[PDB]
Amino acid sequence: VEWTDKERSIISDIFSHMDYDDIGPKALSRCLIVYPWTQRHFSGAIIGNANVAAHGIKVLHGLDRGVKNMDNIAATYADLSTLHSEKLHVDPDNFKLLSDCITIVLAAKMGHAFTAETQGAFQKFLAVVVSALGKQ
Amino acid sequence: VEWTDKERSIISDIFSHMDYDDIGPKALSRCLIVYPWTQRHFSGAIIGNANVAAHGIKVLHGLDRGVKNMDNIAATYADLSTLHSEKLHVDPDNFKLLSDCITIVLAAKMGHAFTAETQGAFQKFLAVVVSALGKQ
Amino acid sequence: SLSDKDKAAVRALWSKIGKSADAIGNDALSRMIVVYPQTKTYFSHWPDVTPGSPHIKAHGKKVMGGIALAVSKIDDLKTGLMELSEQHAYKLRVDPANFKILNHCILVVISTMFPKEFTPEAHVSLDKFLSGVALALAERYR
Amino acid sequence: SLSDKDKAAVRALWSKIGKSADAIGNDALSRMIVVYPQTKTYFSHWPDVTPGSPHIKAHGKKVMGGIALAVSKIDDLKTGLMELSEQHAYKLRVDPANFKILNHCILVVISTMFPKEFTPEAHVSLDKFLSGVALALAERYR
Ligand code: HEM
Ligand code: HEM
Ligand code: HEM
Ligand code: HEM
Repeated sequence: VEWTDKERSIISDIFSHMDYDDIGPKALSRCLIVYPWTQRHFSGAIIGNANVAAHGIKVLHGLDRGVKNMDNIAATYADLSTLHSEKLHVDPDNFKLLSDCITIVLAAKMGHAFTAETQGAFQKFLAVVVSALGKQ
Repeated sequence: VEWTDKERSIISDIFSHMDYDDIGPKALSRCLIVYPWTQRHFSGAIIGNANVAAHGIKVLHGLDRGVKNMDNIAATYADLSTLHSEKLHVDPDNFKLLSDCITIVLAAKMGHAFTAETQGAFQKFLAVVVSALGKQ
Repeated sequence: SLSDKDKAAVRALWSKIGKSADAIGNDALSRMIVVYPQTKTYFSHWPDVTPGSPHIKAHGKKVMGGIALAVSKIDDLKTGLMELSEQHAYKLRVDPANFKILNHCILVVISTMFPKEFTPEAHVSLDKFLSGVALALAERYR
Repeated sequence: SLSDKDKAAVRALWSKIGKSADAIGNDALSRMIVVYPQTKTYFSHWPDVTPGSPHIKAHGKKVMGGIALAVSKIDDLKTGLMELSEQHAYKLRVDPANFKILNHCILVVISTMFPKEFTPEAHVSLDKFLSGVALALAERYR
C-alpha cells in the first residue's frame, strides 16, 4: 500500500493518544452486542466480563504492532492470521465487523477531532490490516 | 498473492478453450439483466445490443491480459482501473457483480467439467483482478 | 421483495429442476466446502467431509429440502423459515455471512446442470428469491 | 425485522437526536464524500461539493428528513419509502451499494455528537433500523 506522510502522521497521532484499556474493552463489547454471532468465539454482563476486556486489549496492541511496520504489514500479521484462521475458526467477515466497532468507539472518544480526514486515514489502515488477517 | 502451479495451470487452460466472442456478450448481457442498475454505463434488446456485446468481448480480452502477468496484476490494470473510476464513474461494487456473471455463464458452457477445483482457481483469479480495478 | 412474476418464475423453474434436488444439494455443498474452506469447520463433526462423502450427500438432501420448503412458503418466508433460522442461530451458531456463499454455489450448480432452462430472466427471480431466503434465515440472529 | 424493543429503542434515541438532525446530515454527507470519493459523482452537478458547501448543508437537511420519515413509518418501511426508492432507482439511478456507506457515516456522526447516548444497545437497534431503510430503498431496483 501507498502511504503519504500526512497519513503516517495522523495514524501515529491517533495511536499515541489512545487509551488501550478503555478503547479495547469497549470496542469488543460493542461488537459482541451488535453482531451476536461473533460471541461463539468466547464460549466462556458482556461489558463487564474480564476475559472479553482482555482480548479487547490484545486486539489494540496487535494493531499497534502494525503502526510501527506500516510498510511491512502483510508479513507482520501472517502468524496472527493463521492463529485466527486455522485454530480459532474465525470467519474473515468478523474482522470487518470489529473494524467498524473500533472506528465507532474511537469516534465517540475524539468527538469533533475525528474529522473526515482522520476517518479516512484510520479506515484505510484498518482495511490493510483486515486483508492481511483474512488472507492466510 | 501466492499461486500454485496447479492453479496457474487451470486458469491458463480455462482461457485457451474459451471462445471470447461467445462468453463475452452473454456474461455482460446477464449482468445488465440480473443487476439492472449497471445499465447506466451503456445508456449511450440488451442481449441483442452490439455495444454491450462489444464491451463484453473487451472484458475477456482484458482478463486475458492478467493471465499473462499473474505475478504482476495490480500493475497490469492500473490503466484500466483509472479509466473506469476517473472517467467512467463505475462503482467498484459492479466489478464484483460482473465477476459472478462470468462464473455462471462459464459454468453453463463447461458443464460438469467445471469442477469445484476449476471454480476455486477461476474465482481467486477474478478476486485479484477485481481488487486491482476497484482499488484506484 | 418478490413480485407476482418473480413467484411464478421460481415455481415454474422448481417444477422442472425439482427432480434433481438431491443431486443439486450434494454438488453445491461440495463446492462450498472446497471453494470456501472457512466453512469446513461447521461440518468437522463428520468423519469424511469430502465431495464424495456420504454425509455431504445426506445433508445436500436436507438443504434442498429446505429450498423446497421456502418455495412452498414463498408468500411469507420469514414465518416459513422461522424454525431453520432459530436453529442455525442458537443451535448450530452458523455465521450469517455464509448464506450468500451457499446461495452462490447453488446458482453455479444449477447453471452446470440446467443451462437451457436457467435463462437470465430465471436468474433474476431465483436470485431475489435466494436473497429473500438468506434474509429470512438471518431473521433470528439479532 | 424490527421488534417492539427495536422500535422503542429508535424512538427513544431519535427524540434526543432529532434536534440536531441537520447537523448530522451535513457532517455525515461531508464524511461520505471525503472518505468514499466514489460517491462524488452523484453530486457533480453542484458547484461546491465540499464539507462547508451550502448545497451539502442543504441536502443534509433532506436526507435526515428522509430518516425522520422512516422513523414515523417504522411499522412499514417498505411502503413508507416506496417513492424515495422509485426516485433513487430511476430518476437519480443511484447505485444501491452506497446506502450501506451512508448508513455507516451517519452512525459515526451520531457517535461523534452523542457519545453518551449512543450505547451498544441503541447501536444494535439503530443498525437494524438503518439496514431496513437501506432494504426499503432498494425495493424498486430489480
Ligand atoms: C482487528 C483484528 C484482530 C486482531 C489484531 C486480533 C489479535 C489477537 C491477539 C494478539 C491474540 C492473542 C494471541 C495469542 O495468545 O497467541 C488474539 C486471540 C484471539 N482472538 Fe483475536 N484479534 C483480532 C480479531 C478477532 C476477531 C474478529 C475475533 C472473533 C470474535 C477474534 C478472536 C480471537 C480468539 C477466540 C482468540 C483466543 C482468545 C484468547 O485471548 O484467549 N479475534 N487475537
Ligand atoms: C471485469 C472487469 C472489466 C474489464 C477487464 C473491463 C475492460 C474494459 C476495456 C478494455 C475498455 C475499453 C476502453 C478503451 O478503448 O480504452 C472498457 C470500457 C468501458 N467499460 Fe469496462 N471493463 C470491466 C468492467 C466494467 C464494468 C463492471 C462496467 C460497468 C458495467 C464497465 C463499463 C465500461 C464502459 C461504460 C466503458 C466505455 C465504453 C466502451 O469502450 O465499450 N466496465 N472496459
Ligand atoms: C440455502 C440456506 C440453507 C438452508 C435452506 C439450510 C437448511 C438446513 C436444514 C434443513 C438442516 C437440517 C437439521 C434438522 O432437520 O434439524 C440444516 C443443518 C445444518 N446446517 Fe444448514 N442450511 C442453509 C445454510 C447453511 C450454511 C451456509 C451453513 C454453514 C456454513 C449451514 C450449516 C448447517 C450445519 C452445520 C447443520 C447441521 C449438520 C448436521 O449435523 O446434521 N447451513 N441446514
Ligand atoms: C439514508 C438513505 C437516504 C435518504 C433518506 C435519502 C434521501 C433523499 C431525499 C429526501 C432526496 C430529495 C430531493 C428532493 O427533494 O426530491 C434525495 C436526493 C438525492 N439523493 Fe438521496 N437519500 C439517501 C441516500 C443516498 C445515497 C447513498 C446517495 C448516493 C451517494 C444518494 C443520492 C441522491 C442524489 C444524487 C439526489 C439528488 C440531489 C439533488 O440534485 O438535489 N442518496 N435523497
